[PDB]
Amino acid sequence: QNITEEFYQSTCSAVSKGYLGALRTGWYTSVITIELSNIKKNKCNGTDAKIKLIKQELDKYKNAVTDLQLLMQSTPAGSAICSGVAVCKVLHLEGEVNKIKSALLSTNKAVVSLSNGVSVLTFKVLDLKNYIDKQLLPILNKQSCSIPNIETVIEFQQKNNRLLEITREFSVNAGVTTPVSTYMLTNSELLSLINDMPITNDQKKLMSNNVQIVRQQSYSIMCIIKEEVLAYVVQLPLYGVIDTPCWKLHTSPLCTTNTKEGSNICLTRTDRGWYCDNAGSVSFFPQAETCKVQSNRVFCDTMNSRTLPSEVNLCNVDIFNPKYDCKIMTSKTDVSSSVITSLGAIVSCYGKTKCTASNKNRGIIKTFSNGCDYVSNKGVDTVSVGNTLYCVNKQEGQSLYVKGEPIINFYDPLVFPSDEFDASISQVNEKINQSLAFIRKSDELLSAIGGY
Amino acid sequence: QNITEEFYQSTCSAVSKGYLGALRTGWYTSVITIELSNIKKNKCNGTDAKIKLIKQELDKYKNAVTDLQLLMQSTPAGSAICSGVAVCKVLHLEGEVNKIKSALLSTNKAVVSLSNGVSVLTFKVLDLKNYIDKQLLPILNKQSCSIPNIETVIEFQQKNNRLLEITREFSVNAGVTTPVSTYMLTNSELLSLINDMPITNDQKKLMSNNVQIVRQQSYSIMCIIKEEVLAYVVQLPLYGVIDTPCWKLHTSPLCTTNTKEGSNICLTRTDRGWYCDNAGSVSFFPQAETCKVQSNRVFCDTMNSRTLPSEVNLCNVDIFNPKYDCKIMTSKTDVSSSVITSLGAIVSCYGKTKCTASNKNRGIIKTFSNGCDYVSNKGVDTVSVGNTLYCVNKQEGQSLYVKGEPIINFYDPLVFPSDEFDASISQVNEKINQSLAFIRKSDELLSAIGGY
Amino acid sequence: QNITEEFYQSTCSAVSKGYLGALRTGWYTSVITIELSNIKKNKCNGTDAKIKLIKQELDKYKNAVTDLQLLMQSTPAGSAICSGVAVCKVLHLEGEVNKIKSALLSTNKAVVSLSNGVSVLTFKVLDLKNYIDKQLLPILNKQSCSIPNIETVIEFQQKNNRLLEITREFSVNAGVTTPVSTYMLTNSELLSLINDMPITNDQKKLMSNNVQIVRQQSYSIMCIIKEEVLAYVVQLPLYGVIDTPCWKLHTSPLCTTNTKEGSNICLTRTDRGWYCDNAGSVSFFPQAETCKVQSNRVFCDTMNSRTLPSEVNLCNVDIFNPKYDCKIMTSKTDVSSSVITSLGAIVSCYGKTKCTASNKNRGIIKTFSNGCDYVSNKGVDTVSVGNTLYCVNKQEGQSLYVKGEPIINFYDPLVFPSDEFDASISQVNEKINQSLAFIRKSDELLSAIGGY
Amino acid sequence: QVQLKQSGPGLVAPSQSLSITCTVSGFSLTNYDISWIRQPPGKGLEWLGIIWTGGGTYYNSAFMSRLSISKDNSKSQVFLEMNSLQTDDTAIYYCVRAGADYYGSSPLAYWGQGTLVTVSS
Amino acid sequence: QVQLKQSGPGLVAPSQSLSITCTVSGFSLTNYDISWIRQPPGKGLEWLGIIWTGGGTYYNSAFMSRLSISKDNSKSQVFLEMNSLQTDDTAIYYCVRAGADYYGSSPLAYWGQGTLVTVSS
Amino acid sequence: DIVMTQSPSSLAVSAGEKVTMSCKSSQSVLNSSNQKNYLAWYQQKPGQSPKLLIYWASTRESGVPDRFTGSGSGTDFTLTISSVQAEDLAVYYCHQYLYSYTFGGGTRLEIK
Repeated sequence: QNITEEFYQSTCSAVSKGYLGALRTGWYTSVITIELSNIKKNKCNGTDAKIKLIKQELDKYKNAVTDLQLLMQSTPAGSAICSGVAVCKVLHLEGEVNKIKSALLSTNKAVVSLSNGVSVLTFKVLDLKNYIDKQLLPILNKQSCSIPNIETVIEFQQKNNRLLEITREFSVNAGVTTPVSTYMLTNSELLSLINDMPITNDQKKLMSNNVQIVRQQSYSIMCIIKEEVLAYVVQLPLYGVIDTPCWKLHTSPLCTTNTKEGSNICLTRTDRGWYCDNAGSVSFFPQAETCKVQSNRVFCDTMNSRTLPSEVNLCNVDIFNPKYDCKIMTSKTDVSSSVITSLGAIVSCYGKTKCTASNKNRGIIKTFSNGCDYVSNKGVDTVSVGNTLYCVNKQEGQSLYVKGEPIINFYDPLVFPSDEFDASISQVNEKINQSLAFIRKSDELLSAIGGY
Repeated sequence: QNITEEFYQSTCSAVSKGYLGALRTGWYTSVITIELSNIKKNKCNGTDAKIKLIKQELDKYKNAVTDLQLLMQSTPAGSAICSGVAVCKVLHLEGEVNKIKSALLSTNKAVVSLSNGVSVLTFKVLDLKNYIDKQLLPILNKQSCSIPNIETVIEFQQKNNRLLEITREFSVNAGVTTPVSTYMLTNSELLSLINDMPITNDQKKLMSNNVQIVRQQSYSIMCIIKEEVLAYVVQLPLYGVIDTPCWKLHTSPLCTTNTKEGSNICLTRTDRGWYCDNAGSVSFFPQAETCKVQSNRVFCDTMNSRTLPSEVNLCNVDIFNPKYDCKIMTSKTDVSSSVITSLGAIVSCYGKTKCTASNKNRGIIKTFSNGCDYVSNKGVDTVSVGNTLYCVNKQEGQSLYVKGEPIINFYDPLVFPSDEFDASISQVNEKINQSLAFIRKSDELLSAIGGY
Repeated sequence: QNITEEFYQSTCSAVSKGYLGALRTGWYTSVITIELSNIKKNKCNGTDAKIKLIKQELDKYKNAVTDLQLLMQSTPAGSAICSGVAVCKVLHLEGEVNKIKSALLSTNKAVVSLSNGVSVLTFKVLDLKNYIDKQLLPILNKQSCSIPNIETVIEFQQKNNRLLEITREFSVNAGVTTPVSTYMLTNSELLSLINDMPITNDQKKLMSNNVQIVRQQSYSIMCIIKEEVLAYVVQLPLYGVIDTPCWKLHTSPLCTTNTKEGSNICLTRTDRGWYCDNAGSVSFFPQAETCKVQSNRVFCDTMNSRTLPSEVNLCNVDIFNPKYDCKIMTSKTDVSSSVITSLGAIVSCYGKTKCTASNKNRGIIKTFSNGCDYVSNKGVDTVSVGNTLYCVNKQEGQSLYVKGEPIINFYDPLVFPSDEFDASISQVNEKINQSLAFIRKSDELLSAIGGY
Repeated sequence: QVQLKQSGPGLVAPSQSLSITCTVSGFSLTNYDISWIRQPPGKGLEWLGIIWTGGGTYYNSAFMSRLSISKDNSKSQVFLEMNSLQTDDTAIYYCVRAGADYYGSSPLAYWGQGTLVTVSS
Repeated sequence: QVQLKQSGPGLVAPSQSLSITCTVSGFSLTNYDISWIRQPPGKGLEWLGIIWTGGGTYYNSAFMSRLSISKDNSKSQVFLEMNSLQTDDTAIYYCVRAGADYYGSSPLAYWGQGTLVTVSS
Repeated sequence: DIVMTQSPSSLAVSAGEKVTMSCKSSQSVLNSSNQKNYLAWYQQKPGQSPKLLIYWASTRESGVPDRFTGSGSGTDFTLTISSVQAEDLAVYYCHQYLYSYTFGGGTRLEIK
């Protein structure tokens, strides 16, 4: 709970510890089905505008059905669609739709087993067949075609609205929509579906605590419109790991303090992003889009994750440790820049650029020197560098400043590499040596000038 | 039809075949017009709830018109509009809106020639002017102001709903909205537009077969609101090439099998992506976002494509052919990774990372060795590398494994280049020759230590 | 007021001029509040279809309230959300929501000073509490469920509709929606809010002329549902500078016209993008997404801009000006490519690729030679390179062609650097100096060889 | 040259609606702001709102509930209307101009000929 | 220290709704889940649903159609209600606590004082 | 709103003398964008609409005599008439147009 964000001036990198992460490592697919009606012929002869509205709504329903048939013609529409595609093809086999149709005639939820050997839950969110056949179909069948109440028209429109919005979303998204809207699956229906998943109690509790992240990580693949059944596979995530120790690493450029242009060598650790513990190994997330954050609890997706040995942890507290070889980049541009951490902010100033830190009531309170320096989030509320303005987040927690000599000092600018992307400390130790070896053999050359 | 995915272990690259192609090479701009009514004064004095609802709906209509006028003030709102805004300013010229208004009076669809010398097809999707003037305008004019029945209010809401959603999409997107929603142009109206478009009958058939891709590639530019007309240019794509033989190329890193760190040199062909045949030359698509893939027809878009000579195809079957100089990347990071092709997966394992291939029923069935190896899509259903998991798509088709010696073997690690974003075989061999010239010069120097 | 594009063949770069930009340098948070009703129990017994519809609408309202409570549980949901987050936490303190309620009881708009010491404008867009308690609550309380007027239901739906559309857009986005839709804040309400903002007359005029860009740059953050109050912070932009001189710079590759493949060295100016004047310094915008462009005013956002000294402008008209060091990229790929500027197009042709410029009526009129050349926007409506087709815009304005010797000529290809993402004229100069130093060191080596 | 012509009645009974129209000539309304200043007899000038080039308006806070300024670009005309006019509101109304989003705009340079308004029954 | 106090009637005629309220002290409801365990006389314990920290609930599949667990953080209170109660459901009701997602703290340590529920008319 | 305070209310003078009036602002009328000051001096002859004399208190409008050239800074500005004329019998208003539009009381000049 207590976020202890530690800043290291040795590399001027901020590591925020004490996160309770919940990685996701699989999917559970529910065949969400809507019972349609195969109505195509209208026998009504009525000029009343209420009957005209009924016919217009029915035409909209028919066009939605035709659009869904076109989307099925688009079907099949890593790990993002496979499970949906697999159920899409299975439902295309003879009788597989029929067993789902005949298994839900008594309950709105059931676990049905298909020919693929997989048993899945089949929620029946909307039953349009019953409403169409029992309420407006008798009205259409009779030659009188007398709609009894306008509220019947309003209720028909309201019931059909979910199907129309589902069709619109599928058409604009070509059958695959994410995040799952509240039309594909209502939050109440999703919560009731989480309880019926075959998972632990911890997974159900975690999912019920954060339903919004579930929607952000979810999917809704259109599968099949056939036999008065519109089935789409909503494949929710599955969190195999819960409350694992997760920590973030933010890195900022570290360049030489020399005012003269061209002598600034910039180093920036490239292992920035998220780290989590999982099965004794560290799951590394390089980009921050995958790992959402909510109240000290980080949620992460393992499709882009990289497995790493646990020793990478001592990389954070010791960049020169022989257990792991951390990742850095070497560049020449020394543009002043600010990165907003969880409990403060790192600001790197070089050249003639000015950097200030201000509180909203006390005005400007701090002026930044050359190099990368870190400021806490209490008593300082805004940081302006040059002409651009950044915040400091109001997160509460202990923040530690660690006095560390800049690692760029031990790296000589003449032999320091340029424009590198994904180097490493052991990667950047011999190309310099080779450089000195380049010097050494060149040290032979003028020796060849001297000693011949 | 038969997708013959061929994997070459030489560069461990997977090239699919048998893909039909429908390149996009043109645009066709249709001036979709809505007939608005210029009503600004309300003469009603009734306090009935129905009259209040009618006034609220009319206020919503007026606010939508004002928002569209602001969007016009944003107009003109790179051929995706260069052809689209050219019709906007033409409609701004005096009399050009009037000719469309007169020509579309008789029919809801007509080809109209404008002052720019180009004739375009105009389609009256919604006649709001007639409905407003004939139904609710008489009610407003009378002092009694008695709505005949609530169904009239509901019909007014339903008719105005399309305009309100059009205005909402325009406002949130500042006029240029893509993909074209079902409010911009209904699918039936889109099909009619394709039928009335002057094109080869093959193009009409191809567009009628895949309307969803047409929507994904479409556009809807807000042109003008003036003289009781709301005209927006819907510019549909135009597929000048149909059923051309296309093929994909997936590439995976090829690194050294040495377990010792630092000696792994990684080669990954950078020409990955889609290729198509067009007028005797190959249209190459650097990224896979542009080329949507149907069951067998890979709809594409030449707006980002690059023309190439035909012999580039001979590069795929022979990377050392003098006909074409292929593109590669020479990096150092040997992180194990997998790419899921159409009929299997390429998996590259190096170092201490483990890779497994598993089936749903048989469980884990294969363990991968060092290097890049390809696994088919039948008999294997999942691939897990480290802690991450991908599938293999169950697409049906012949897959051929070709035994190929690793091309990375012929390249010496000491002289191999590093972190090269996009090289070429001639470029790599010439820089190798330069490095060998450097080592020959150092040999000349060490010999000059003697000799005298 | 008049855009004067200037193309320099020395670097073959197109610099526009005469833009009246308006940088965004601040935010203003308005606490948009909706008065909900804390109704949870239904007591009347009614089986009527109208009563069923009313109960369904109330259930939808309750589910929306619960979803907003979940979003609050997700709250707090740089410089983009801070003041929204800061007000979110302030409203969580005891009594703040009560003070907002008391202040806004009298009027739909007020200025409220909170415990944090900041005073913000609060706007009551929708009063759902009054409608719920005064109209449908009396019917729901009495056992008769007396609803003889259908319209109220529809009215209720309308009054409820926005809230649902508020919740839905929140639910998919987890309480942070951008651009601000017409449901978060209507354009009429936004315009009325701009007048109550504490700003100059110029800022009100500027953000009333271009209101769509305000929505594109705006934000909407979920803050708090509590005490029958749903408060979200609309974070409008704040344009400190107005009508400042702004200009765009488009750059195209400049490669040698050598027919033999391999000797092509391409020099592209990397400072491509927008520049504006602000407080005596140039705000540089590298990303093209941040700077929206209206007819003549370049609305921008200093959120990601870079401050620069004024003499950077002197680098545009003088490549070798000692005042500023221009940024260039040295590459080897000489792929023919074109960029459509505001008043013409830059076209770079190399190798065997063909390039044509065509008019609508005159057909193909120009054939491009090797190198980068610029074509005006009047009389040339399309440019086709290889197989791709870029449409030249038809914007009205003066264009100037300046005869300039290509800067790539004075740099020898053998010593010219490669694949340098970002460099500088002094940086490439010192790279050339080091390469020539190696050259003369080798010359000394062969001199010693000859003498010994 | 440029010119502004003012039309509409000046005298109006108390608690009624007063209308007035300023027709411009010599410049485009789509480039020039048009304010509306008021001078009571024997008193200085006071501002009564404005309508920008884009059609938006910024009324005075005192008259925001009654004042109304509209514009039509095609006819190059501006319309002013006030409601609930009382005895105090007798003055002279000027449909003054403005400039651009800059100081160098000649703030209030070309004023109308001025229309007297005597609010009485 | 922490404490749980249970209030509400225990005796109820069959086929009616039985309500009960467990009020907590010494800890925040927004951090501790609270189950509801049942013990028939002469028979070990059984589980009757739970309400998580976020307000969500996971009922037992047997009583899912009748059970109802609610909570409120402000007064730190939990509410249980059962519908269609019949003779078999006479037992002792405990508003036991829970821990965190990591199980590493007191699964069912602190139980209520226990409320008897004799279902009879 | 920013209030305008101009003095004196009336200033009697004889032809050829020197006249100076002072205008003060409640708050600073400087703009941080263009680094300018938004105040204008207007002259209104009897029975005539106001004539824009100066803006920024420094730059006169085109077509006005050179005898009117004031200056000032911050919140204090002054207008001076180098050569008073018998035909320059008018009421002079100082006006700010930064945060709103307001006018002063009106300085009256009477010849003698």
